[PDB]
Amino acid sequence: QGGDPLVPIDETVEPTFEDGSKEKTIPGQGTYTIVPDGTVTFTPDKQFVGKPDPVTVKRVDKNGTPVTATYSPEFTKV
Repeated sequence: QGGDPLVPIDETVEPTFEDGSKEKTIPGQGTYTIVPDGTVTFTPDKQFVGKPDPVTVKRVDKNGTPVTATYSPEFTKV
């Protein structure tokens, strides 16, 4: 999940967020950034006590496993 070291993410497949988004910056929540090079930065913040914006990050690796991050109002003081 997130970014498997033993399973390099495939740079020719679709790395996106579930909504089809490319970056989601919410103040305090972090930034998830994908660039067309096929590389994505999953940068979450589990120190953000508040209300994160509901977004699911989804990129598939070489095998095709979607490494995801699911942010929702539950994932605050966790």
